[PDB]
Order: sequence, then C-alpha cells, then structure tokens
Amino acid sequence: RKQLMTKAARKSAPATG
Amino acid sequence: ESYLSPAQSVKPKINTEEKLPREKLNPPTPSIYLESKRDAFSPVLLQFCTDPRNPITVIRGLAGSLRLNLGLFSTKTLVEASGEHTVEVRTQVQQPSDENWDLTGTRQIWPCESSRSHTTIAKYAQYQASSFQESHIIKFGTNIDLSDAKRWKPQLQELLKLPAFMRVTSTGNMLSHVGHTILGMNTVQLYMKVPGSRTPGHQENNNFCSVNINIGPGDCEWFAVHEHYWETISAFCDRHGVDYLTGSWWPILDDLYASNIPVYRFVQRPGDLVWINAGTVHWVQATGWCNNIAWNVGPLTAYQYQLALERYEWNEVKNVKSIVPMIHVSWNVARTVKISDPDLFKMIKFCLLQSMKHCQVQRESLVRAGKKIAYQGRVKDEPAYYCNECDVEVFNILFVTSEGSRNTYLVHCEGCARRRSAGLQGVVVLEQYRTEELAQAYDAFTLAPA
Ligand SMILES: O=C(O)CCC(=O)C(=O)O
Ligand SMILES: [Fe+3]
Ligand SMILES: [Zn+2]
Repeated sequence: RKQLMTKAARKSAPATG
Repeated sequence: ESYLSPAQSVKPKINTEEKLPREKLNPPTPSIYLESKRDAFSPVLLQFCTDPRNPITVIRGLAGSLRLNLGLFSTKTLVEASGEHTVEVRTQVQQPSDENWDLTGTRQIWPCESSRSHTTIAKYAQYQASSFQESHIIKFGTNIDLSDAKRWKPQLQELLKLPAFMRVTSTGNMLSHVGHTILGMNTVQLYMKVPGSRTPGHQENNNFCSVNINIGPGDCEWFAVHEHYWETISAFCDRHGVDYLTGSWWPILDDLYASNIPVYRFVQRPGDLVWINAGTVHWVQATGWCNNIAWNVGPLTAYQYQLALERYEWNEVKNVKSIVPMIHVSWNVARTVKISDPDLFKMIKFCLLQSMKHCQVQRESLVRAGKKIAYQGRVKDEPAYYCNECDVEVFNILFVTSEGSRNTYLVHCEGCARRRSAGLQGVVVLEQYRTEELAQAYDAFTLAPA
C-alpha cells in the first residue's frame, strides 16, 4: 500500500515567545 | 453543506439581557463528595457532570475515595522513572491569580506573556524543589506527555480505577474512536508547577470535556465561564489584540462582571478532580507547589457532539486545525456504539448523511473526467487524514502526491490539490470506503432502545 503521511496532533499551551 | 442542523440544537436558553445581581455573577461551584466506589461508578454522576447547565464540577477527595496512589505522580517518583526526553516550559511573571499587569505595572490588561523553552523532567524538578526551599519570574513545566505505556505503566494503571466516563480510554468516549493518538487529549499530560504557574484562558480543543487531578502538595485556583458567553470573551480578545483561539490571555475579572458574565471561582486541593464540561471557558493558576495531570474525554451526549461539531466548523472558518477529526470519529461511533439518546442519534445521523452526500458528488465528478480512483481500504491502527496545505480533515476520498521520497505521499483536500495541478496530473486519488460501504454503515445505524 501507499504510505500516507500525517502531522502528529498534540495539545500544547499557548506561547508568546 | 454544514454538518449540523440548527433545528436540532440542545443548547440551554440563557437570557444575558436579564441583568444579574451580584450573587449570580459569583455562582458557587458544584462540589461533590463520593462516599463509595458505588457512588463513583453510578450513571447519576455522569448525568450530573455532563448536564449542559453545569459548566464545571469539583469532586472532593476523589483520590482517597477510589484508592488512587497519587504518590506515583510526586515529582520524586516521576524523576526516578523519567528519561532524558525533552519537555516544554513556559516562563511567566509571578502575580496574584486575579491580576495581569502591563509592563509599566499601572494597569490590568488581557494579553499574558508566557514564552516557550525546553528542559527535562529531572531539570525542571530541581527548579521546583529549589523554589520550594527559597534558593518576579517563574517557570511552569507544561503538557508533559505520559503517553509511553511501558515507562509510565504504574502511573497509568492507577487511572484505570476511575469511573469509566472519566477514563483516558473507554468505549463510551468519542476520543477512543479516533483510532490514533492525540497527545494530551486521549493520552495523559502532566503539569509541574510553582506558585504563579498559569494556564491561560481557553476552551478545550473541539470543545471536549476535560479531567484534571491535582497531585502535588499545594492548591490550584480555577476560574470558569459557561460556553454561552464565549463570543463575548472572544470579543474582548479582539479588542485587546490577542487571538482568542490560539493566543495567550488572562481575563480582567471586572470586564466580565461588567459584561453580566457569571464567573465560577474555586480551589482545587490535592486529590480533588475537576470535571470541565463541554465548551466551558476556563483558566488556572497554581497557589502552591504542585503537580496536576489532565486529559480530555468526549462522553456520548448530544451537547458534547453539538459543541464539538460547531467548533470543528468554526475552526475551518478561522483557518485553525481541529485536532479531533470529527467526520472520521462520527462514522466510527456509528459503526461500533449503540446510541439510545434520540437527540444525539439525530445529530450523528444528519452528519453522516451530509458526509455520504459530499463524497458521492465528488466521486461523481472524478469519474466524469476519467480520473482513476483506487481503493486503499482502512487497516487497523491507521490514522485519520488532514490536508497538508490548509489542515482541514480529509475523509475517505484522498488526493495524494509524491516526490520527498517516491514511496511516501502527502494528503490534500480537493481544493488544494486542484490549486497545485488543476487537472490533477501527478495527483493519485484514493478512496478508503466504497460507496456501498458507506450506504450500508448508514443504514445499519439506527436508534437503539433506551
Ligand atoms: O492544570 C492546569 O494548569 C490546567 C490544565 C487545563 O486547563 C485542564 O485541565 O483542562
Ligand atoms: Fe483546559
Ligand atoms: Zn486543503
């Protein structure tokens, strides 16, 4: 089969810098 | 084209035009005590916590009640078990929980400085213990992933003692039907804190419920507002130049009061479990030295379903990724879970009918143009797919492209694939569900008996 790529999903707090 | 029918809404009707007296602007937080495992595992507790009129609930001494060894989450035990895996930190100004000062130190503001850096568990622990010994700016270790099943086995085994609707994994949990990992939502994250450590204002990703247990020896202070008021809070955020959905803000409490918005305020002590109901806007600050653990659950109520789909479509308006793939989830739930609530049934079935339609239309147009479609069926443990360019969920019909390597493919939605090659040349088109596969799953999905 074809290997289909995905971005990993992750909760992360907001960041300003 | 919407996956929702407004006629089906179950949101509670709330005036906001009615001016509220002071005591209704500072409502008390439902605070429950569990005398027995039996009481913890009752469906009555599930009904209470997910009631749409109940935005947030604190379950006092739950840890003791079910014989959870919270000591397995002490900073000491966690360090002994950790690897050198990188974890993330936020650096913030230490200030009282009801304050957020501008750079001058003369007024309250909404934007809240919280900058990213990295460390290890062991190195944040030394900072935390040295702070506690007194040996202004502070560091907060946040979103620490306890997803490694082997490394964290004793910790994770303790959480199997919770009632099922609170557990990380459950057949009644929508997030257990994604079929892939969403770190921090259907896996556990850890929060290592010093006093002043802040998690700023938010709704959860895709408005899912949240479970949070306070470990470490100190308390946390919580602030919450009912889902109903989120657009008004979002407008203060615009007013003050900070993004509601992805930015870092801390409400000015008197703004919300002036806006006629009730604000729940309460203290979570060691062993207290906080249940955050669907769509509740909340923010949190440590009062003492402590650790918290938290994750998301998606209980099978119509209110949860509605708010998750609404936020899914609002994300798409705002060009923000929904990290919960609600179409994929919706078909999976219909395939494997009996649904007896008529409201929730109606909404899922409406969603699936719009999705079956969308797929049929676009399959039709591809055959009309002679475009090869190949079948790459679903296989156990396969993730759900999203477009590489615009981050929308791409369900079933996939537009994939190659050559990084010639053997790996990126996924796109139709719109973005056609922008890159309007004849779809060099785009391979896959389908993971045959047309009759979807027709049969939809027909098989019928309201179960109560
Ligand atoms: O412990 C915290 O800082 C809060 C994390 C959070 O917002 C949640 O548990 O939903
Ligand atoms: Fe939260
Ligand atoms: Zn796209």
